[PDB]
Amino acid sequence: APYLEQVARTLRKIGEEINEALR
Amino acid sequence: GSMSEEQVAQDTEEVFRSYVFYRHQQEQPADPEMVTLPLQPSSTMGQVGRQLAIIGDDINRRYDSEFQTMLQHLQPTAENAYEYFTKIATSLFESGINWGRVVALLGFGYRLALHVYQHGLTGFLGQVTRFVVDFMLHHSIARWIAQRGGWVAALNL
Repeated sequence: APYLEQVARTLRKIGEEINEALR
Repeated sequence: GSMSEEQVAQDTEEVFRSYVFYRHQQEQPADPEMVTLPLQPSSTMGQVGRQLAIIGDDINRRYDSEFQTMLQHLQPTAENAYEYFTKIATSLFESGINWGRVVALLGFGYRLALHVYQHGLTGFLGQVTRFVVDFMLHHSIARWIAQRGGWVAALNL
């Protein structure tokens, strides 16, 4: 439970950073 | 018309497997399956996977300690990996699809497969590959990708 949503939050943060790097 | 979602699913298998291989090498146990790719690594999708692993290197290294800690608590194994993968990926995409999130999913697949191998003693890369491909298929990501000209789009934003 709690760890799954924290992994998802971390991946969302990574996603935002990757979006910036790709642009 | 656009390329098919089926074509994108095939392409995704190549991008993911290439990404895993090249990501492991730049982070330099490798699961031996990682040196088996669907197609030659110099293929178009092989090159995209390689470039995406390169582009992400610095960002990934910045989240390593955090992610390692979180996976140590979750203890993914072959027995829970589909549940954990499904729940995490659904949460990643709840707000919508974008390229950064699609590439982040490849990174999650990498980390999940490597953890189940290194810590769970189980080679699970073919299974994680299917999770990634099938999730994209069933959550409209393959279609979203196809309508933007396929995976090459990610390198041309």
